[PDB]
Amino acid sequence: RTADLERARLGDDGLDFQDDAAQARAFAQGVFLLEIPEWLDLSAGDRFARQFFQGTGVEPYGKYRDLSSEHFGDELLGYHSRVDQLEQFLLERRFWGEVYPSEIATLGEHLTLLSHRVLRSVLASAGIPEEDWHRASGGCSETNGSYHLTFNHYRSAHQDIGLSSHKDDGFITVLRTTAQGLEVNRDDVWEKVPVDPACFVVNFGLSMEILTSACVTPLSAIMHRVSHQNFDRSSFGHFSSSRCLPGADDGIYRYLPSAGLERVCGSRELIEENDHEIYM
Ligand SMILES: CC[C@H](C)[C@@H]1NC(=O)[C@H](C[C@@](C)(O)CO)NC1=O
Ligand SMILES: O=C(O)CCC(=O)C(=O)O
Ligand SMILES: [Fe+2]
Repeated sequence: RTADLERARLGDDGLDFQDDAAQARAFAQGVFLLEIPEWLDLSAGDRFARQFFQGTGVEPYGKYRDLSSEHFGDELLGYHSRVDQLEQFLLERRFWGEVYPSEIATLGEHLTLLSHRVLRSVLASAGIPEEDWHRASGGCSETNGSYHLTFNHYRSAHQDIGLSSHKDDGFITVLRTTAQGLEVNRDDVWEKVPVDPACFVVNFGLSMEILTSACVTPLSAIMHRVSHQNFDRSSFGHFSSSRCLPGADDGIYRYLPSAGLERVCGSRELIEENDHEIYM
C-alpha cells in the first residue's frame, strides 16, 4: 500500500495547502509533500549523492569518501558506512563553505532558508507565542540552528534493510528522493511514500514532537524506513536541529501552554541517543 500525502507549496503567506483541513491532516500525520521551487537546481546535489562514496578516482565528488569523522572533531560528520545498506556523508552548516564544493554549499543554504520558512508556518499553527520561537526551535525559527546537509547511498549488494525504522532527531527534514524505497508508519501500517521528483518529502523529527507534546494538537515525528534495495538508490536531506555544536548546545524544550518552555534534554544528547537506538 502507498500513503496518500497532502501536497503543499511555499507561497506569499507561508505554507499553502489545498485548504485548512488538508493542512491539519498533513500536520497530524507528520509527513507531507512540498513542491520544489522551479528556480532551485537540485542536479549538483543529485550528482553528489550518486558519487560521494566512490573515492578520488571519480570527479568531481567521489573524493568526499576519504573525509572521515576525524577530519572534523565531530564524530557525527564526514563519511559513514552504516550497518544497513546505507552509507552517508554528513556535514553541518558550519563546515559547508570550507569543506563542501561551492555549489553544494549554495544548495544547503537554499534549503536552510526554505526549511526556515516551512518551520515558521508550523510554529504559528501550533499556537506558540512568537517571542518563544527562537529558544523553542534552538535557533531554527531564524537561521541560528544546526543544519546538516546529508547525502545517502544504499548499497544494494548488502543484505540488510535499506535504513532501519527511525524518527529524525530535529524539527524539520526536507528530503529529496527520486526513487521508491521510503516507507512511513502512520497509524500502525507501513506504507510506501509515493515518488514525485517535483516535490520534497517533509517530515518532523523528535524535537518537534517533544516541543508540541503538550499542545492541543501535538505533532508527531513520523516513523520511517527504507526497505531493502535490490538496485542502488540515493537521496539527500536537509535536517534542522536545535543548535547542537560541541561547545554550544541550545537544549531541547517542551512548550507548556500558558507557562512557557521547559528544558527536556540537550540537542546533541538527543542526536546521540537516537543514533544509538537506530543502528543497535
Ligand atoms: C547527525 C544526524 C543529523 C542530526 C541529522 N539528523 C537525523 O536524524 C538523520 C540521522 C540519519 C538516520 O540519517 C543517520 O543515519 N540525518 C541527519 O543528517
Ligand atoms: O533515503 C531516504 O529516503 C530516507 C533517508 C532518511 O530517512 C534519513 O537519512 O534520515
Ligand atoms: Fe530519516
